[PDB]
Amino acid sequence: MVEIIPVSTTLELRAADESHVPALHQLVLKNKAWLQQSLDWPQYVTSQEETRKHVQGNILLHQRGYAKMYLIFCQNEMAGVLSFNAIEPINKAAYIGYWLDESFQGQGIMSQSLQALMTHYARRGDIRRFVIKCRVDNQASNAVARRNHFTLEGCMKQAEYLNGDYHDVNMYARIIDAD
Amino acid sequence: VEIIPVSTTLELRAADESHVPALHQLVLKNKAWLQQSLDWPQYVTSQEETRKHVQGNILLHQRGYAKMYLIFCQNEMAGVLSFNAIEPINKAAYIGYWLDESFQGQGIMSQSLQALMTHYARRGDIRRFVIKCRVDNQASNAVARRNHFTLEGCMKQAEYLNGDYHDVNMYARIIDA
Ligand SMILES: CC(C)(COP(=O)(O)OP(=O)(O)OC[C@H]1O[C@@H](n2cnc3c(N)ncnc32)[C@H](O)[C@@H]1OP(=O)(O)O)[C@@H](O)C(=O)NCCC(=O)NCCS
Ligand SMILES: CC(C)(COP(=O)(O)OP(=O)(O)OC[C@H]1O[C@@H](n2cnc3c(N)ncnc32)[C@H](O)[C@@H]1OP(=O)(O)O)[C@@H](O)C(=O)NCCC(=O)NCCS
Repeated sequence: MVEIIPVSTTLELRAADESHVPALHQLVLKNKAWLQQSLDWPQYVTSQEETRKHVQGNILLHQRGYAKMYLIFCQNEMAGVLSFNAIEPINKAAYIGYWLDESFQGQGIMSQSLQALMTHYARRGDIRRFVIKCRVDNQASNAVARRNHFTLEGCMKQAEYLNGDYHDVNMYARIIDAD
Repeated sequence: VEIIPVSTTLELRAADESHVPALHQLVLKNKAWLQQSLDWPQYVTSQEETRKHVQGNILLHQRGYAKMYLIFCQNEMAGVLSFNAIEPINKAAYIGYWLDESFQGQGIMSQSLQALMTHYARRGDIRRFVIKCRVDNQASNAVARRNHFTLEGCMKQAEYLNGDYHDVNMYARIIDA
């Protein structure tokens, strides 16, 4: 049941579906070592079948409006993932998560995809409050937030376990009302 | 059966199927009151629907993904203290609570909260306790300050309630045993 959110001449967001699993799994394996530097989970990655269960879970949430999982394709090549880890329908708030294949960084691809996604959901009107939580020492992530006009709202002490230590987490938000 | 002691007159009991009739009654009795601060009370309907929700929370509770405890005062069900959600890897949980309106003003929530947090910190599986609460919910913000939570931030228009969006304070306390 295909769903695309245009981003640019070379970029688009496609709702995750079963056919994306093999390529997404490979993409995770390919970037596993570098992602483990910023994220805890790449570690537990094992088989394509387990990755499938996870996507399958997100697809149900995506369909019920309780989360979203989009894959970023650059020139028809899978380049990364942009998601709402959770949506709070009544508060019209959503928490954002993302990562890019390492050789796709530095081209404003995440910023553009993010800008397109947020715009899409604010115009639909079902999400107006967008949140990014990211480790205080995640430089690239904090830069995405700033560049995309999120307001720092606070800092959560030792909120995130990563590589043997609990790290502080900046909390950013941006409110968009398509009046 | 799980009980966390609090005082000679107070204890916390993990919610179970047997509590459903009385919990459903307490919720009906306090609906109007709770709607002043909470959005969920007005979707309340039948005892069956309540049993549905408790069965699901009991599974989360057993799996360690949330906890639902009932506060008993001299053997009378007086409110709920729960971890709305736990992030096992981060050893962090989000706190939710409410008291029947007539049990306010006796430190019942503070005492229960204190025992609960100390219990989990001794277990070692939760070290970070979080309280999200509306900037204008005086009673809740008092619970967080009274119990030594530190204000970490203020979330703009994070909660929709009674026709308005409200800024929400985020408090946290880290306890290592
Ligand atoms: C976080 C992450 C997605 C950011 O990647 P990114 O490529 O830096 O992000 P953007 O797409 O916004 O690109 C910004 C960069 O591209 C440049 N750029 C080029 N064209 C651009 C455009 N059209 N618009 C905006 N920036 C543009 C900017 O100058 C900037 O360059 P610089 O960082 O070299 O100064 C990436 O580092 C990654 O996947 N990290 C690992 C996983 C992780 O940390 N995820 C987040 C956990 S909270
Ligand atoms: C939030 C709520 C649980 C707070 O109730 P509470 O009774 O005020 O909480 P506490 O247990 O901390 O009791 C503190 C009060 O009892 C008093 N008290 C008496 N003995 C006490 C004791 N031994 N220890 C601590 N406080 C004591 C305090 O002085 C204080 O009185 P005050 O309100 O006049 O200042 C209650 O108002 C409620 O259920 N609200 C509606 C639902 C809601 O807001 N939930 C939270 C959503 S974030």
